[PDB]
Amino acid sequence: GTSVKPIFSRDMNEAKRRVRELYRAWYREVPNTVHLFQLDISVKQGRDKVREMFMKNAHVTDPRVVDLLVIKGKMELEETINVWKQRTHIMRFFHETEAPRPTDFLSKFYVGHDP
Amino acid sequence: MELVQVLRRGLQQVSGHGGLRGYLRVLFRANDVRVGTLVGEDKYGNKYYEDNKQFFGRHRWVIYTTEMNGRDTFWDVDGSMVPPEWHRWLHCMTDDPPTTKPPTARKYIWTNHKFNVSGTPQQYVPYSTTRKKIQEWVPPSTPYK
Amino acid sequence: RGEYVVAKLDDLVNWARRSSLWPMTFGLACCAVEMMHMAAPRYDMDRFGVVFRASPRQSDVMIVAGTLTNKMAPALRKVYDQMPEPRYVVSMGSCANGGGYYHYSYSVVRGCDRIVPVDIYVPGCPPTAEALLYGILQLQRKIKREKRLRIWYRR
Amino acid sequence: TYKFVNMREPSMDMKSVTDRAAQTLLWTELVRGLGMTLSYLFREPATINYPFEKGPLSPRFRGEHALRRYPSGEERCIACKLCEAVCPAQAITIEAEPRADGSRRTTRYDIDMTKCIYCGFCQEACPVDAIVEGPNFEFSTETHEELLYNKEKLLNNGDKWEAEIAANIQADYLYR
Amino acid sequence: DTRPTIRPRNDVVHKQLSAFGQYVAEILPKYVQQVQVSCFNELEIFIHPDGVIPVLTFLRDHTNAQFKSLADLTAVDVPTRQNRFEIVYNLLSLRFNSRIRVKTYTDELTPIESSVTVYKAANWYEREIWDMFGVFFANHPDLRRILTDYGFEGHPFRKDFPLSGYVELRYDDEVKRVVAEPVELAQEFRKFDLNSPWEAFPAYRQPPE
Amino acid sequence: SATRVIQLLRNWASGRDLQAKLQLRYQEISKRTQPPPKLPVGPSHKLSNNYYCTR
Amino acid sequence: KNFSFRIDELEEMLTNNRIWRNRTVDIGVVTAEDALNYGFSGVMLRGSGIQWDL
Amino acid sequence: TQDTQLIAVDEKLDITTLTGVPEEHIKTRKVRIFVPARNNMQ
Amino acid sequence: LHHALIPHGKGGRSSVSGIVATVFGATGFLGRYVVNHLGRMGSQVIVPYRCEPYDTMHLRPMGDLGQIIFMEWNGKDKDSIRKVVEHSNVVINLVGREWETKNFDFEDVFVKIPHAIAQVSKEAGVEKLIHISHLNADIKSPSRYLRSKAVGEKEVRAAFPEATIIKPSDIFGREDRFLNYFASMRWFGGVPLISLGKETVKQPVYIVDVSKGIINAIKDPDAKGKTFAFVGPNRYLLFDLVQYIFAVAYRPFLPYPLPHFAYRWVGRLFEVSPFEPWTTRDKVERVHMSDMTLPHLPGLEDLGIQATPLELKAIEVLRRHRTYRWLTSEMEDVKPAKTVNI
Amino acid sequence: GVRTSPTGEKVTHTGQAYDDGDYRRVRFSDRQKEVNENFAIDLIAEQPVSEVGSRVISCDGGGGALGHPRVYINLDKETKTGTCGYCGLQFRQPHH
Amino acid sequence: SKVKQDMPPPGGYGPIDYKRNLPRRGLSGYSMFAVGIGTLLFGYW
Amino acid sequence: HPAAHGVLRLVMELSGEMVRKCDPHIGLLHRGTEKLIEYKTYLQALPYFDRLDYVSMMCNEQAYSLAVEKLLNIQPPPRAQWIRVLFGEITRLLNHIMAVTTHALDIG
Amino acid sequence: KVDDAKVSPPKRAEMKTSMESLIHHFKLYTEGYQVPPGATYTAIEAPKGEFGVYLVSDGSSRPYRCKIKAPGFAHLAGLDKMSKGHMLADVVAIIGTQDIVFGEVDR
Ligand SMILES: NC(=O)C1=CN([C@@H]2O[C@H](COP(=O)(O)OP(=O)(O)OC[C@H]3O[C@@H](n4cnc5c(N)ncnc54)[C@H](OP(=O)(O)O)[C@@H]3O)[C@@H](O)[C@H]2O)C=CC1
Ligand code: SF4
Ligand code: SF4
Ligand code: SF4
Ligand SMILES: [Zn+2]
Repeated sequence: GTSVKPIFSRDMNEAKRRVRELYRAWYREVPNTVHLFQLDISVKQGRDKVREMFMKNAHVTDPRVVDLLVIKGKMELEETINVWKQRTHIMRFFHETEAPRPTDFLSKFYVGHDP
Repeated sequence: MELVQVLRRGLQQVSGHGGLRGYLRVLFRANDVRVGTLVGEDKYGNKYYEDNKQFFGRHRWVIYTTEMNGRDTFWDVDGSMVPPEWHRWLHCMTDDPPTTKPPTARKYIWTNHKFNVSGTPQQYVPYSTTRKKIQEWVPPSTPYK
Repeated sequence: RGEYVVAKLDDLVNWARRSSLWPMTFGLACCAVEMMHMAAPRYDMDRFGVVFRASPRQSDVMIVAGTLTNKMAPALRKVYDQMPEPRYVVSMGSCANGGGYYHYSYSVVRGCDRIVPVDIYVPGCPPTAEALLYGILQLQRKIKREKRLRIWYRR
Repeated sequence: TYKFVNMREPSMDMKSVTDRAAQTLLWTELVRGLGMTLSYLFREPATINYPFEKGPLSPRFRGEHALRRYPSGEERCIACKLCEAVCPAQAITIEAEPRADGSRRTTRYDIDMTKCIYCGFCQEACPVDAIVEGPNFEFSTETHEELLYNKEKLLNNGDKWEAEIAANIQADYLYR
Repeated sequence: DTRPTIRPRNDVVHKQLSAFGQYVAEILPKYVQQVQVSCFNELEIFIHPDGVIPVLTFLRDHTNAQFKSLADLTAVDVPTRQNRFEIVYNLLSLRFNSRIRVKTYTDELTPIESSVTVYKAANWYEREIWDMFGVFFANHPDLRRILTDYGFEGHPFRKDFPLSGYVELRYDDEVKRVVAEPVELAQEFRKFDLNSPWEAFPAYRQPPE
Repeated sequence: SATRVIQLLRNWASGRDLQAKLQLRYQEISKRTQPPPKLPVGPSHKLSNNYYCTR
Repeated sequence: KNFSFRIDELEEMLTNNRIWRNRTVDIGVVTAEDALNYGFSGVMLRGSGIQWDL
Repeated sequence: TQDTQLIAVDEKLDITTLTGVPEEHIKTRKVRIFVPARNNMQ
Repeated sequence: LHHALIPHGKGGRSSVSGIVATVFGATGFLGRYVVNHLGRMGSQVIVPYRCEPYDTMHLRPMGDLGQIIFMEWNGKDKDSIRKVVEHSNVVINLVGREWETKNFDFEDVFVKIPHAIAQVSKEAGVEKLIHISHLNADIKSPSRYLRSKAVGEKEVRAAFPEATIIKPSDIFGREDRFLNYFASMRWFGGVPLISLGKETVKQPVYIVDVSKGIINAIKDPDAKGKTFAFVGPNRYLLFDLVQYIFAVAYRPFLPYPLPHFAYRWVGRLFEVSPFEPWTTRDKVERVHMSDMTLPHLPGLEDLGIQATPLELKAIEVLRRHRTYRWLTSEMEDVKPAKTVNI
Repeated sequence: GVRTSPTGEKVTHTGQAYDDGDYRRVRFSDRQKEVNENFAIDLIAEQPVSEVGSRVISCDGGGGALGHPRVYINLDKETKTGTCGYCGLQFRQPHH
Repeated sequence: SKVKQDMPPPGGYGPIDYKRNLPRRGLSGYSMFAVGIGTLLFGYW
Repeated sequence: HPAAHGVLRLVMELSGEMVRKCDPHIGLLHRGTEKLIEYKTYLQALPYFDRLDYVSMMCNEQAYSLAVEKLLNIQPPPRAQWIRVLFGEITRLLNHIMAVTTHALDIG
Repeated sequence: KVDDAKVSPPKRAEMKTSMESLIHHFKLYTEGYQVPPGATYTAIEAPKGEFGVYLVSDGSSRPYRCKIKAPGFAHLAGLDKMSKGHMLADVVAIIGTQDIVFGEVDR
């Protein structure tokens, strides 16, 4: 039948726990991340750039997808603990140099055939 | 006896290389004092030598010219003054000089072989080789109808 | 004449520069092993007056040889910026020149020039040991053709 | 069948053991490498004098592309696009147009070396031997835009490099 | 073969591998589904996903099989199936100089028990497969990216993943270190739909449908 | 291709007859002016009885 | 013909050399089981005494 | 069908958040399918 | 519009924006970031240079192939500018030196060269021109710098009635020689300041704000004729400037009161140096004199540009000058100086 | 033979010429738009037309194997002169 | 004409050696030692 | 590193100089070779294998060639196989030459 | 090469003279030989190890999946096991005794 085998999160509750200790590791990670990683951004914008990515994926109802994502969350997390990534690697989360993307209909009409 | 034999070989070397001036010329520019048979001499002044007795890869060699197309090269040189007819002989792609059998001469081949024009104003530039594809509707010349 | 004097000191500077420049012991892919092919006694890297030093604080000309990847990119720019001036860069092979055989690949940056300034683009895939050994020669000629302290005098 | 490589138990004989002891105390096998290295020093070096001297090559060498032409003067290319279809890195871009006369060759023939692989596949893919891998390995340059040629320079390259390949395909036309 | 063009055959081996194909079938009827030896003497065992670790254990352990070498790990992706990724193993038996192929199927979400315990060679082959295809396996020691770029999002070998990728990078002087941006090629991949419109092999043709 | 005295020195320091054959190449190589070849036809180049269905 | 006289040149330089040997012998060892368990092949197995060659 | 702590997650599969194609290329891309038509001269 | 000029692509490296840039003297701080943004969105940039091509190579990895073309050029020779600005759409003037050299005087690079670049560009027929003049450009100012900007601005205004003159207040950034100036001051013992620098308020602006404002002015169809003044977001006293930047460097600040004439003398000995001077008498007046406010002149926000605070971007420069004892220290540890903003 | 565009730059064999209002021409400044002097348009017209006496002729392009693949062109149209598409040189009947 | 390609000589190429040909050089350990003291004892005299 | 044998990130967690952990971060050279393999034809796919390992030029496509024609139920002519094994052994010499000497290079 | 011209290009002399050679050469150098569907794991004795390819053909003129077996991949995987108790100079010895090449170990 349509019933499926979960890996770690049987339902939303345990999955909601797993996204919580991601915050638990991340929140105490951002301060010394900036400290160790020679970053010039402050902790304040470091904290909420972890925030909005939770709402970047705050629509999935399938527990497996949350579980499939919880592994990657600690993967990028662990990649930051032992300085494996470089400055540009974490800067890629900080969208900083690209041109702003148009939003209103007048802007994309004035830009080109982009729908 | 063989010791003084190589000493006179050096004494032959200075004598055969146009005396002292030529030997000091090749020693300080050609970086080598070896003497080889005059296999050929192209139209650009590049002097070529051949020594079959030496080990492979050091049998055929080139003394570059001091002038090419107003690009004085007495001191500086590069591996591109070699004309197309002789460039195969230098790299021993063949055991024939162009003098023995010249290549088939045709109309369109260059008369003056050139070198890397990079850096010089004669350098190449990429450009479109295609015509315009969508030409616009020309506005009417007449004023308001 | 002042210009005569500056030209003479100019001639002293580049001659030492082009005679004693030190390529980096940097190698990535197929081009790297052919780069050490000419360093073998057949073509004699050293007889042209150059020796291989390792760290950025050590060498003169970066010799980029191999495919450039996204993961390789941060270190290459870091190691290139870490070389004291004057510093030069030559780009071995089609792959490092730009894109290469993997130009369309997801994990290859299309051009080492997209990351680091380049003096000479030595082509071939792999470039024959003869071709790049000229590329060093062209850089010697390019180093010869400068007016660093001469442009300063007229600056 | 196999050959055992590393086991030879040394004899414990007085003569043999004092051999190893003499080898240990008096560096003997150690100076053997030192001593032979002297013999190899007196060998004359196998170094060519570049660019005054250039290494050996073969007629079937792959270098810079050069579009050739018929003895009359008409360029061999007839826009079959087989070179484009085979080019493993899509370094060839081809556009064609029937212009006026028996000379519709290319609107565009751009070979992208920094994309090209120098496999030579275009050379034997050509039914008319138009595009060839020239014998010139020496075409380096300082700008990235240089390392690509247009259709015109391919013609100029075939014009400038003409005697070498004409003789090279002359010697190699039976092998391939 | 009196004709020197076509490749010969080793019917003795073909039947011999087929005999061992049915051999495993009775041994583990729960896990194998169908066992097929190809025309060119390659006998493949097709096992169920959940029974991945036992069959590999059986081939490593059993005297009559003694397959102890993890040659390669592949998970060939076919979009037309419900669980697309079919994970294919590769084993070599030194004592019987023969190769076996055991394979399963697994969608993007179903986890597989990692075979690192049964084959230490699976370890790094495991770090690569999750990178390229994106199929997570369970209880792996240090399952983590070992092929793609640090923080590179998306499994590049997936069918939905374009060959050109999604992002490209370039050094920027205003920030004095390299930075990424959406991919915008100088030359796009000119697709070459060169597949012949005429049937090439009557033997392998699917039944009418 | 050197003096006899050093040839003894090289032959004795290395303890082997290097002069019989050396690393560098000499005129024992084949000349690079080969006569034109006459490459053979294949087994299926038979003018008759060469139907593709049989091969 | 000339090459066989050159591996002996390398082997004279290295194999009998104690300096090469000390840095090399017994530095990095694999047992029989973990050799083919780790997926090694070619020289890695052959050095470990595994009787296998493709 | 294989009872291993099975839960009835029958909602439509949404792997987009995991495959993570960019927002412009997941919404603003009309994906269309057909059977290709045979080339007429063929 | 020109047939092969319509903008194309999604503003990338290989895209087409329709801007044939002709930035002059791009081998500088303003030029480095200006060509960066022009190259980033995708636009043909023609960069004339006078110095060694080696120094100009750091602008090579700044755009797609064949988008940046380096051209030799000379200020005195009229034909040199003509070649550079012939195939052009926008010619922006970024030439000018903070000190005086024997061949080129202050008026030469700030009036004579802008006079030539404006006349040739108009004669050639480029649609737009942007000129850079100091926001404190004043004909009666004690510094020959600001006087030269004022008359130079007047000349390019008359020669080019549609030129968009840019008025940056006090640029700062990595190689900015403005805060690098005070940062390098710790080498000479204490920190010499005229009357302790308590009577000078400046409003610095960081590079990207003026840089982005340049192309925004290029893209703006109504920017012609205007005299946009690019000014920072906050005003601080001169003492507050040195107080803050030394704190971010954690170097021991040693205030040192100076008479005006002694500081004027100090510039004289440091101007003797045949190499690049460190301190000039003109620089003495510029740092002493205070930034002025011109509300009537349009600012930088009108072009959709937000002035980045100095404290936010000061760390990007101060990290290099700070010692190892505080190299990894963050920016929240330091506290922005007392703002005396309008 | 190479012509010259009104802007003073030589035209290529395909007829491409950069417009005077064009901006991308500046790549030619301090450089050259070199053009192959041997125009294929003018490199085949002056070649003589042969007068073979046969209905159908195999054109090889010269050199045997080195030439283009053999093509059997036809000479029956009296008003038109036969030619091989591979090479472009002319063929003609013996005045019939 | 008969078919000609690159072929081995009619008798075939010469015998290619592959084994070790390492020389046995030097002198006996006793002789090397006896020399060592022999010159050594000369030294103290 | 010159002892890196090219490019890789080998992080050692070591005390003194006894290596405790030697995690070999690989992929610094990564080209999606198998991905571009998917879009090229078999003939266009041949040069890919020639560039897998820089030590054995035609040992690689020998495996790739054996992959295709053996799947194709086609065999090469007997003379061709002798050329393949002859050059494969020459290719075997090619790797072993710097499999040992570059070993000695990092060794000293 | 195999006399079957459908898998190997015909000779140049025949390609310029005979129809079948030319038309095959045109289509072989524009489509490629059609490989039947299937999978194979041919592996040869590479100078390092057992370099092989898991070629998987869908039946068209282009391969579907081709995974490269790299002997270095396993050898570099075991590098952690080899280096244990040895020093930093020894691990320099080990990574050369497996002859790791990073276009192959990495693919
Ligand atoms: N606070 C400030 O510094 C302010 C500065 N400005 C002006 O804005 C511009 C910013 O310049 P920036 O990018 O920082 O560069 P720099 O001031 O550091 O250097 C001068 C720039 O112009 C070029 N240049 C200098 N002298 C000449 C000359 N005689 N002829 C031609 N070109 C010359 C230089 O390149 P090269 O040396 O190779 O010729 C370089 O690009 C300058 O004109 C500056 O005075 C405006 C407002 C405030
Ligand atoms: S250009 Fe060719 S040889 Fe060089 S790294 Fe790329 S594929 Fe290898
Ligand atoms: S060798 Fe020829 S066919 Fe192959 S990529 Fe280069 S140009 Fe194209
Ligand atoms: S170069 Fe040859 S293969 Fe390519 S289009 Fe021209 S004729 Fe055809
Ligand atoms: Zn014809």
